[PDB]
Amino acid sequence: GIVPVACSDGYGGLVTTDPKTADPAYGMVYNPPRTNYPGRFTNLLDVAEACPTFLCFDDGKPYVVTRADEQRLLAKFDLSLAAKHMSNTYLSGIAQYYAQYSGTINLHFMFTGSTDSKARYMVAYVPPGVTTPPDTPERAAHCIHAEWDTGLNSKFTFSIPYVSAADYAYTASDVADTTNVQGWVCIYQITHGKAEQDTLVVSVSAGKDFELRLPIDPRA
Amino acid sequence: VQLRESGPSLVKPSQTLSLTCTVSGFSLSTYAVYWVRQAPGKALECLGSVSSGDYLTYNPALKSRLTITKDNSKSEVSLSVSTVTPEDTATYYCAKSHSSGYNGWIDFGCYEFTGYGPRYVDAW
Amino acid sequence: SGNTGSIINNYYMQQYQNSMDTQLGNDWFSKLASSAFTGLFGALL
Amino acid sequence: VLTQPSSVSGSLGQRVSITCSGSSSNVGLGNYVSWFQQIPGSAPRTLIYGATNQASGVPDRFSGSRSGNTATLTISSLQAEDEANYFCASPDSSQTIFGSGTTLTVL
Amino acid sequence: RILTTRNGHTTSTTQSSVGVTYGYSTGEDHVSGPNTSGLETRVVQAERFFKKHLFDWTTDKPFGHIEKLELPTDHKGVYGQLVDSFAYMRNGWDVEVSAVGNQFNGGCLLVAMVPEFKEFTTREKYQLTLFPHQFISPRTNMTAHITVPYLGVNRYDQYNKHKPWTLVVMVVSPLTTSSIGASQIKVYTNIAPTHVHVAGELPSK
Amino acid sequence: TTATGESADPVTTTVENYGGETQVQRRHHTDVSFIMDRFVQIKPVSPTHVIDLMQTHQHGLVGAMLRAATYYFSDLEIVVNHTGRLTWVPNGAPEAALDNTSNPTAYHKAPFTRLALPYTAPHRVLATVYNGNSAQLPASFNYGAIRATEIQELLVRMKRAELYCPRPLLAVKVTSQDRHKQKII
Repeated sequence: GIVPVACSDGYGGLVTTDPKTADPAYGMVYNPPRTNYPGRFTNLLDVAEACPTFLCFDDGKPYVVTRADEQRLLAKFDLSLAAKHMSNTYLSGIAQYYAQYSGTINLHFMFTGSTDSKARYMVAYVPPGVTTPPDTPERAAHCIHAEWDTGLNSKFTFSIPYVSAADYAYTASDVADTTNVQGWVCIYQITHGKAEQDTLVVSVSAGKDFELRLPIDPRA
Repeated sequence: VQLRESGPSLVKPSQTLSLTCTVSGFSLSTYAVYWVRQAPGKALECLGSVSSGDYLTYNPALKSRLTITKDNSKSEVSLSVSTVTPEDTATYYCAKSHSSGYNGWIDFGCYEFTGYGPRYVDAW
Repeated sequence: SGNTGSIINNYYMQQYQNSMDTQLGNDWFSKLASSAFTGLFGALL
Repeated sequence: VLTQPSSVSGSLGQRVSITCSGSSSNVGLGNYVSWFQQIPGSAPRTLIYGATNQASGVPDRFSGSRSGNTATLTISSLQAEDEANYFCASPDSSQTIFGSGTTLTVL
Repeated sequence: RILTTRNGHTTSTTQSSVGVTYGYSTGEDHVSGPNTSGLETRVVQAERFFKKHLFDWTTDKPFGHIEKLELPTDHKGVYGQLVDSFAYMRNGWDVEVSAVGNQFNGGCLLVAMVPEFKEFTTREKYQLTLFPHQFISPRTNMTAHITVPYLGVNRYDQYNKHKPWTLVVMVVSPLTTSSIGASQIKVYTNIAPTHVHVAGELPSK
Repeated sequence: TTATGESADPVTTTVENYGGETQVQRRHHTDVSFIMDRFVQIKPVSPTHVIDLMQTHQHGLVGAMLRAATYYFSDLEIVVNHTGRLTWVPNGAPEAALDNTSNPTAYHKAPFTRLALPYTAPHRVLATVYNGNSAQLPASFNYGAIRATEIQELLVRMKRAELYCPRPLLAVKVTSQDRHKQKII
C-alpha cells in the first residue's frame, strides 16, 4: 500500500529567502581549485571593522579644516548610519541593507598637518535627550567625550558607546521623526596653534561589539 | 459667557432628536458642559455630561438612548436622544461646570454637578 | 510547548523555524497563585 | 428625591427659609448641595454651590446650610423682584438628583 | 503591626501598615544589557521618598473615581535633576500612599500600580484588581505600601518621552462619613525610586 | 476563612473548607501558549499592510486574550491570501524595500500562502498600550510589513507566545437580565 502523503495546502510555495536548496539539474563537476586565495573575507562586518572608511562633509571632503572664525565645533553629525556625513562611508553602505544594527561604532581621527602645527581636538557623543547638540566643548564636556593632543601618533581612535532605549536601533531614520533616532556625535577643536588651513581626516569603522541583523535589499 | 441651545419642533414619537448647545466666550477645553432636562410636573433629571477632556457620563436610565458629542474648536456641544417617546417631552438645559470635571469614564449622573469645593455649576 | 502536536523532529532547524532566544547570565503569577494562603485562619470546630 | 415644599410664601422684608428634604444616600452623604434659582422663561442661576458658599455674582442675603439629611436655603430681606422657583441640586448614588422645586411668592 | 521602611536617608513608619505587596516581581531584572554596553552607573542619591498630594478622598466621589499620578512625576529633588541630566534611567517605583481617617468612617479605596496605564473603561475598573494593588480603608490600615520592579519594552526608556508606571487610586467604596469619623480623608503618596540606574550622560545648557 | 483582605494577599479557599474535596484540575486549554497558537483574522488588509498584532478585533479570542496582557512576545506564522508576489520586510525596513524581491517574497501558490516569519522587533518585548509618545503605540512595535498586488484575507498566529503583566479581559456587557442568554448550539 502506497503511503498517504496528505500534502498540506497554502505552504511550500517557493520563497526568495527560503532555506531549502534547489534540486541538482547537472552531473557533479570539479571546479578549478583555489587554496588559501588572498583577500577572502567570510563576514562583511569583519571587512568593515578591519578597514575604516572616510565620512562626507561640507564640499564633499573627508578632512575637516580648522575653523577660520571663533567656533570650537568643527562638525556635528547624527549617529544614525543613514546620515549625510556617513552616507559616503563603506560601513553605512553595508549597514544600509541590514534593517537594524547594535554595538559601538569606532571613529578614527588622524591629524594630517605639518609638524610645526599642533592642535587639540575633542570628540563628544551627545545622547538624544536635548533638542540640539551644544556649540561649545565645555557645554558638551558633561557628555561622554575624548580629548587628544596631536603628537608622534597622528591617528586617535574614539569608540562611540551604543546606548538607546531599544536594544537594536534602525539604521535608517524615519521620515516622520525630524529628530535623529540616536543622539548627535560632535567633533570639536578646543585649542589650535598655527593650525590655519589645517585638515584633520576622520574615518568610521565597525566596533568589536558592532553587529547587524534582519538583512533586506531595499533600493539604494 | 452665555449658553445657547437649538431645539427642534415636535419630534414624532419613536424618533431621535439633536439639540446643539452653543457656548460663547468659553473654553470647552478646560470646562465641562452638562445636559439637564425638566419634564413638566417633575424634578430636573441629569441626562449626561461631557467633561473637558471629552470624557462622557450618562444618566444610568437614559443611557443607551442618548449620545453627547463635543467639539472644542467649533465650540458647540451636541445631544442626540434616540428612541424618543411622549414621556421625553421637556425643556432641555445645558449647563457649565466650574472645573474640568472628571476626565475618567466614571458612569455617574453628570458626576460633577454638585461635587465639591472646585466644581459646582455655571450660568446655564 | 504550544499547539504543536506532530510527533517528529521539526524538518527545519530551530534557527530557521523560530527566532533563537538569548539570555542574560519565574512565571510570577504562577508563583503568586501557588503561594496562596489556603485553609482556615482560626480555630475550627 | 430631594422633595421640597411645592409653594413657599414670605412677606417682603422678612427672612424666608426654603427646606430641601433628602435621604442619607444623597443630601446626607456629604455637604455638597447646589441651590439653583430659576426665573420662569429664563435659564436658572446657581445661588449656592457646595451648600456652605454663595456663588460669585450672587447676593449675600442668601444663606446656605445643611444639617443631617435636610439641606435648607435661607433668604434674608427677600425682595419681590428676586422671587423665582428654587431647586436644591444634590448628588445621589450613581446619578445626580434635583429637588422638585419650590414656588416663591412675595406678599 | 508597624512597618518602618527606609530608602536612602529618609524613612516612613506606619503603625497601621497591613503589609508590603510586591508587584510582578520581588527584585528588578538584570541591569547591564546589550544596550548601554556597560555605560550604566547606579545612582543612589536618588533613592529618596518624595511626597506628592493626591485627590482629597471626599465622600462625593462614587465608585470608579480613579485618580492617576504618572511616575516619574515632576521632581524638584536630586532624582528630578538626574532625569533632566541623564538620557536613560530605570528605577523600582516603590509607591507608598497613606490616607488618614478617624476609623469611624468606613471607605474602601483601592491603590494599584498599572504599567502602560490607559483611560480604563467603567467595566475595566471592576477588573482593575489584576495589577499589583492594596486596599486602603480607615477600619484597618490607613497606609498601603507597594513595591514594583521597573518593567519596559526597552532596557532603559527616556522618562520624558514615556513613563511606564502610573499610580492609580480608585474609591472602591464611597467614604461613609460619620459624626465621630473625619469629614473627609486626604491621600498623600510617599513614592521612592529604587534601584535607580542612569546611562548616557547628557550635556547641560 | 476571613483573611486580612485589604492587604491584597491571594487567599484562595478550597471546597475542603467545609467537608468537601477539591478535584484534580487540568488546565491545558487555558494555558497562555495553547490559547494563543491559534490563528486570528486581521482586518482590514490593504496592500502594504503592516503586519502587527492589535489589528486583531478586540473581542476575538487571540485579540482579547492578548489585550489582557500589556507586554507580549511571539513568533508569527502569517497566512496571506494575495494575488501576486508577496513581500515581507523586517520591522525596520523602509517602505521602498517592499518591492525589491531579495527580501522574503512568496510567489503565488494556488491557495493561500503560509509563511512563518520570526519576531523581528528590536524592543525586548512588545506592548499593547504605550504611555507617552515617541499616546499611540510607536511604529517599532509592529512585527513586520507585507505587501502584494492585493491582499484578500490575512490570518496571524502567535507561536511560542508568552505574555506579561495581565490586564482587564472585559467579558460582554449584559443588562436587564441575570445571565447573558445567547442562542447556544
